[PDB]
Amino acid sequence: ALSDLQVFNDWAYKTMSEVLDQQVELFNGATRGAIILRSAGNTGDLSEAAFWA
Amino acid sequence: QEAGAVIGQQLAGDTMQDMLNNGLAAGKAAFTAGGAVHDISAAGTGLMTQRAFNAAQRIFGDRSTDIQVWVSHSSPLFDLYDNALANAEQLYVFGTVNVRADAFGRPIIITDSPALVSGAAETLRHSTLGLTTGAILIEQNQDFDSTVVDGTGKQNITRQYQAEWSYNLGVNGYAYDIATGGKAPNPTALATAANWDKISTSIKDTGGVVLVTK
Amino acid sequence: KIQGLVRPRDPYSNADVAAKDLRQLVDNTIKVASGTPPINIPPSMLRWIQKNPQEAGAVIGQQLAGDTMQDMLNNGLAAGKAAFTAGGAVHDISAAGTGLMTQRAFNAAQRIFGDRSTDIQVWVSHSSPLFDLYDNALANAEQLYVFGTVNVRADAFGRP
Amino acid sequence: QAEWSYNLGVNGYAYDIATGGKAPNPTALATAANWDKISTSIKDTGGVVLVTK
Repeated sequence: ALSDLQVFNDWAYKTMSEVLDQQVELFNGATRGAIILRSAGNTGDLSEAAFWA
Repeated sequence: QEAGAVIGQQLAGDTMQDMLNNGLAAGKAAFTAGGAVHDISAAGTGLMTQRAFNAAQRIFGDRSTDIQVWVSHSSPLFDLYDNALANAEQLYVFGTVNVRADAFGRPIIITDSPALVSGAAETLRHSTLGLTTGAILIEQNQDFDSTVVDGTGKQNITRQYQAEWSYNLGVNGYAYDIATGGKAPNPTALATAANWDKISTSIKDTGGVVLVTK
Repeated sequence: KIQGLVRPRDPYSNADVAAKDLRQLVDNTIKVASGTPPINIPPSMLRWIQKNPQEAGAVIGQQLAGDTMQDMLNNGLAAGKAAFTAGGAVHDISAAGTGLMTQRAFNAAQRIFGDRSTDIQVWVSHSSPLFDLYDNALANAEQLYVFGTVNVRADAFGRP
Repeated sequence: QAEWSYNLGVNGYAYDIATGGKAPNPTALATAANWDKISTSIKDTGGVVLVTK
């Protein structure tokens, strides 16, 4: 019966890309400004800033 | 080329993650070096009736309203949730259990950051850091470089995708110590203490207070 | 998900960096076949008692509908239980405690899902555990349950 | 005589048909080693069992 017949099952290539699981959306409003992400950066391995005491 | 898209979407996720983790680790170290560190590990898992939050709020004496958030890991939250489940102090009810407040109008940020957990089992500790406006500064340098090299000579060509960039990070009221750190610090140097010099004359001027709990 | 996609790349250095591969996981859905033992439905017995032989079929379908639904659900629940255990999504409190605690157990399940604890949507369970939690509500050592609030079906974390 | 069939799938878990069998019995559906953890993160997989005596 079914033994005589041939099954090909079923398969697919959804290729869903597993991504990061940890919540990392904590920037600007998310942290109420506590942790902020600035697209712009600065030159030099260091960025000093002299302010009055 | 299909691999490029998944590489891109994962990259974006991992880049935002890496930046956040490094920021959290550097902030923790800066507060610890600046003396804005409070340890409740001895007093159980801490967050006891959120008195640990109050005890850490004590650090900002005159203006504790500057800190208006509480970044932490998931485990501390469920420890506090378990505390809310058993109101030994009769301060909670069946409804008032799943709360993200420190009883001082500050939301408790929850994130599985490896920069917020240190050690395993008993040595495992949880750092809940409370932050003011503009406490943690992250500035991407936007110096992203991307070249895929197609390795040949083998039976099958195998591309070698490589991507490199940089981002500037800083802590309000704190300054990185290059002598203890380096020109290009790794996450470790950013997380280790003695790598942050306290500049602000008073602690309340600096933004952020870390609360270490079991 | 490629682990360690972001390395602490730093200048003032050119140390060798190991390579990574792109893997593709595969999902799966097994097929379950079910049948019915030959139901002897002779018309003679129905006729003897002055009954429509068709009644035998009517009662067959009536019970079959409920039984088929039960089979699919019970099979689904058993498959889910084993799947979670195999995946490690399992917390034992039988050894560490007794019956069902006052929503203290669901908190441990939140630990399992950590950051994504909110993902959990329901608490499919047996009748006994509920009566155990009902007893816990009726024996609230911690004072957070009143006479009118002890018939709740919530897990104190907004989950039925 | 009545006959029917249906597919069974759990989120983040692949049935080990090799151990479960082409037509797994309800005892194989609950049998261990018949389910394979897929989603690298347990948080990605849907569902968690809480054994309570």
